[PDB]
Amino acid sequence: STIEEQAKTFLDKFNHEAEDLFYQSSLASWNYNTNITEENVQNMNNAGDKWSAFLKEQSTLAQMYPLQEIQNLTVKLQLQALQQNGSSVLSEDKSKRLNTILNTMSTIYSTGKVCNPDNPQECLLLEPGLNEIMANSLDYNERLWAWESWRSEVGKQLRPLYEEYVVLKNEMARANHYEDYGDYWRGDYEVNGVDGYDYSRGQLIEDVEHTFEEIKPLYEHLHAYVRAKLMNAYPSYISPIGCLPAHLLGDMWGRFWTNLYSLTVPFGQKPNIDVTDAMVDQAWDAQRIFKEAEKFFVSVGLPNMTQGFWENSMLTDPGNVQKAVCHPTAWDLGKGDFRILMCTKVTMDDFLTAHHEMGHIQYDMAYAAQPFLLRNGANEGFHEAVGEIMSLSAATPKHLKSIGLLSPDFQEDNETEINFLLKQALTIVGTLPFTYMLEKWRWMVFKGEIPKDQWMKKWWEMKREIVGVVEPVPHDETYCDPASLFHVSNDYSFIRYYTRTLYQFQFQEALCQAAKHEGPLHKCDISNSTEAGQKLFNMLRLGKSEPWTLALENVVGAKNMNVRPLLNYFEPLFTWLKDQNKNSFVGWSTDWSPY
Amino acid sequence: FPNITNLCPFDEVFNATTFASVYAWNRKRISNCVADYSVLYNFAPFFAFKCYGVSPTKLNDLCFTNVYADSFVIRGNEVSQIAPGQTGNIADYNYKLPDDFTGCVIAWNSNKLDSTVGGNYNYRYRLFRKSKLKPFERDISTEIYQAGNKPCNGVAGVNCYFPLQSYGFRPTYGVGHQPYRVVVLSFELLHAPATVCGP
Ligand SMILES: *[C@@H]1O[C@H](CO)[C@@H](O[C@@H]2O[C@H](CO)[C@@H](O[C@@H]3O[C@H](CO[C@H]4O[C@H](CO[C@H]5O[C@H](CO)[C@@H](O)[C@H](O)[C@@H]5O)[C@@H](O)[C@H](O[C@H]5O[C@H](CO)[C@@H](O)[C@H](O)[C@@H]5O)[C@@H]4O)[C@@H](O)[C@H](O[C@H]4O[C@H](CO)[C@@H](O)[C@H](O)[C@@H]4O)[C@@H]3O)[C@H](O)[C@H]2NC(C)=O)[C@H](O)[C@H]1NC(C)=O
Ligand SMILES: *[C@@H]1O[C@H](CO)[C@@H](O[C@@H]2O[C@H](CO)[C@@H](O[C@@H]3O[C@H](CO)[C@@H](O)[C@H](O)[C@@H]3O)[C@H](O)[C@H]2NC(C)=O)[C@H](O)[C@H]1NC(C)=O
Ligand SMILES: *[C@@H]1O[C@H](CO)[C@@H](O[C@@H]2O[C@H](CO)[C@@H](O[C@@H]3O[C@H](CO)[C@@H](O)[C@H](O)[C@@H]3O)[C@H](O)[C@H]2NC(C)=O)[C@H](O)[C@H]1NC(C)=O
Ligand SMILES: *[C@@H]1O[C@H](CO)[C@@H](O[C@@H]2O[C@H](CO)[C@@H](O[C@@H]3O[C@H](CO)[C@@H](O)[C@H](O)[C@@H]3O)[C@H](O)[C@H]2NC(C)=O)[C@H](O)[C@H]1NC(C)=O
Ligand SMILES: *[C@@H]1O[C@H](CO)[C@@H](O[C@@H]2O[C@H](CO)[C@@H](O)[C@H](O)[C@H]2NC(C)=O)[C@H](O)[C@H]1NC(C)=O
Ligand SMILES: *[C@@H]1O[C@H](CO)[C@@H](O)[C@H](O)[C@H]1NC(C)=O
Ligand SMILES: [Zn+2]
Repeated sequence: STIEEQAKTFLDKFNHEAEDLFYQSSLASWNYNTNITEENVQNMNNAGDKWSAFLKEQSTLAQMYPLQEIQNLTVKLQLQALQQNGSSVLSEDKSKRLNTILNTMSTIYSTGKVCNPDNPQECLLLEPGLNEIMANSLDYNERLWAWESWRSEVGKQLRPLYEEYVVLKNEMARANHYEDYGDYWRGDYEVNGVDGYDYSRGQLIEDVEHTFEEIKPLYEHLHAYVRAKLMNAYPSYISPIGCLPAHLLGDMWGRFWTNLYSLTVPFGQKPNIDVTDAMVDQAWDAQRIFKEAEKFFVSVGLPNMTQGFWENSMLTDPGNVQKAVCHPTAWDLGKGDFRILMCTKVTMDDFLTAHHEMGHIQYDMAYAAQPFLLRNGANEGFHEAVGEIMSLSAATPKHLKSIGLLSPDFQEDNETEINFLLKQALTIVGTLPFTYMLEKWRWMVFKGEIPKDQWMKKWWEMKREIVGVVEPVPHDETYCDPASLFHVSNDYSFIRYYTRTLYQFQFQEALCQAAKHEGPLHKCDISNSTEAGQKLFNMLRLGKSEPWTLALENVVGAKNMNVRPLLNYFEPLFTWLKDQNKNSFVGWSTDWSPY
Repeated sequence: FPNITNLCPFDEVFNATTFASVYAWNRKRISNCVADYSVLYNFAPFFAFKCYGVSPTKLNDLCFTNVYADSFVIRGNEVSQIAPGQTGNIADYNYKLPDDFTGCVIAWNSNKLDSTVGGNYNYRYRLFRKSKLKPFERDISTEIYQAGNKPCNGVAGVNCYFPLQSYGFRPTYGVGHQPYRVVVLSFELLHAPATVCGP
């Protein structure tokens, strides 16, 4: 027996045990997220302990086979991935404490409630109640109340937990030989051992910081434009030179400016609206939303959703019978079990998010053909971008006209295209400075750069500086405002949403060449192009078997992320925004704040 | 003893409340009875009824010296291997059909029957064997497969694996991983009086 044949037989026996334990751990985690109870916590803990003790022994056994004599590469890849920096050996006592911190922060975010000061019985959760106020209200006082109440009652609850969260997440990362937990998350993009296609953890910080500096001009102009239209909506609350108040931004944290569209449409009255109203008028259902998203993926040659997907997903708020984590997520449990968890409302926001989450699932199904150890996205940015290149096509008025949400005779003049490009900018461009700053603060907090006594002095120093957004109420260090976001309190890396935003326009550009689209990128709709889906699928099927640099270079022609296609997409709006800010100021100073 | 004909016990095989593991597959010899293959229908939706070398529509007019019904449970995406000229974990190590197989393969989804929330580990299959199975051969040996070059001495360990693998069927699995009950009818014509006939 050669060492290779023994490694193959080891990987075979490994895959059959690993898939069964991963499924139990996955299903236990699903039960907790759809239904938050103390019993479902300890089931998740026990299934997670069994799963890590399995990797503890397997990653040790895999050392018995030297890579330098495995001629079959795909065997080499599974072996490398099994011994690679995933030990997560913590002491039993410190492993149990980090879980309690994680589970508590997870429970507080989804079950945290602000209650009436005069009536403790009537309360608002974040998901059904406060999100509706932060997405649809127009009262300055009401938005301010919801913004502060959530950060004062739930935010302060998460502050001590998050401090011990970083001291344990950093201790885990160092035992796996990373500089900090931030370097650990960055290792997702790491590639080495492949000449010319390598990529370091440090190279992401340079590439994010330099690509973002090329983004600064486009965002600064949209910022000034939104500022003026917001000056009309609110009488004396905003000056032409200061930052934008954080509680007027379209959602709880200002992560997207999409709900600001109703106040900022360039040509709002005369061009027909491009938004939710017709869904409600046509009595659309949460099922119709996903059936339409499923219809889109099928139209490019991708499969339908499984029968189990419809039986096992939670696609609406379950109600008060169980406490669920309502934030939209996509789940690959293995064994052909695919589910989406989402508390879907009937909005154009939810319509496009359905395409996003189904993009995850389609990626999961495509690379299900890989060996177990290679079933993942090329990187986190790839995974969070697949649904977005479909959202780009589904959001275009050409597609909305063909699926019945716009008039059967739609006038696509010069003006309606600027409406489209602005709303596209409110979402895609608006989330870029929000994303970069939040993750940079985490990296700077994970690294020894931001001390305990000034965790919020720097978070808002970076909001005003980088994002152009200011705190309406002064927050001392009892507050933990970043942890009031789902991804921060639920232990999710956030730079995934920055790299994917460059990746999508790169992919969309290549896919619109595959579909032979003729004009600028923003008129492109790949709906019925089975050839375009073929190019996409040939990469999705790869998983982590190739480095993301090569998978990216074999579809777009660039071994790295790039800002060119994103800026070509928004060029008509870029030169249009210039014309609108003629007697306005583009930029801001940090020296202004309400209180 | 009187001259009276039995009705072929196809219900004993197709309607068993528990099927065998594919590594230890059951075989029932059908003989000296009147077979009515017309009752073999209404299985789980989109079942497979795959015959080779004999027409199932003419089956109620044929006679054979013997009929053999082999039964077992397998994974969904393994069903295609129960046919002549096939390779894979099942056709190589668990159940093999020959090239000249004359018979039928009925396989239907048994997720409601054989899956369990806690996982059904009772159904197993052979994952390692020293060589391929000859057609219609059965191996039930629990001997430790020696992958490495050190002897195992009957103890599972490094490079020494227990040769059987449990499926662990759960109802929430996808169809490719769901259990399928399988019955393999083999129609045998020898130089002998044919004792299994249709109506
Ligand atoms: C690196 O190593 C790997 C593994 O060591 C190697 O991949 C193997 O390549 C050999 C080629 O000789 C494959 O063997 C052939 O398989 C043919 C049928 O393929 C199908 O069935 C395979 C096994 O059946 C499994 O399928 C069911 C579900 O379908 C599953 O539940 C069970 O696991 C069951 O055992 C299956 O692995 C295979 O899928 C692989 O191959 C496809 C094809 O490209 C690929 O797309 C997949 O992603 C996947 O990698 C497929 O589903 C079979 O027809 C053929 O038979 C010939 O040989 C036999 C024996 O000599 C003869 O008897 C017969 O007459 C034919 O001549 C042959 O057996 C093997 O399946 C691969 N295994 C794996 C895990 O991929 C790579 O090639 C190596 N890389 C390099 C560069 O060398
Ligand atoms: C939401 O999650 C809770 C978990 O706290 C679910 O309740 C528990 O579900 C388990 C799993 O079926 C059940 O436990 C059962 O307990 C009984 C009595 O002790 C016994 O027959 C078994 O020991 C069995 O495991 C039971 O339904 C329940 N256990 C409790 C409440 O102690 C609940 O079902 C979930 N809700 C939904 C809608 O899924
Ligand atoms: C992708 O391809 C599908 C199928 O070819 C396209 O759907 C088709 O859309 C046209 C135009 O709406 C339908 O034709 C006519 O539509 C009117 C609606 O006013 C109605 O009277 C009839 O339905 C009539 O046929 C056509 O029926 C419809 N086909 C199907 C199968 O639904 C779709 O528009 C294409 N999408 C893109 C973006 O190209
Ligand atoms: C395994 O058990 C099932 C359940 O008893 C057997 O299915 C039954 O077989 C009989 C005999 O052909 C059939 O009954 C039919 O009922 C319909 C009305 O539903 C009637 O119009 C027909 O004339 C006939 O009497 C039917 O397939 C089924 N009856 C049920 C499920 O109620 C099956 O035959 C057994 N398998 C074997 C191999 O014996
Ligand atoms: C994807 O699923 C849809 C339905 O979910 C399929 O459309 C159905 O196809 C069946 C059989 O082909 C027929 O009853 C009708 O044509 C459709 N029914 C309904 C209710 O829409 C569609 O064919 C599937 N496509 C793929 C590629 O799997
Ligand atoms: C409308 O068209 C005119 C000329 O046809 C052009 O000057 C103007 O920029 C267009 N407006 C928009 C919003 O595209
Ligand atoms: Zn996502």
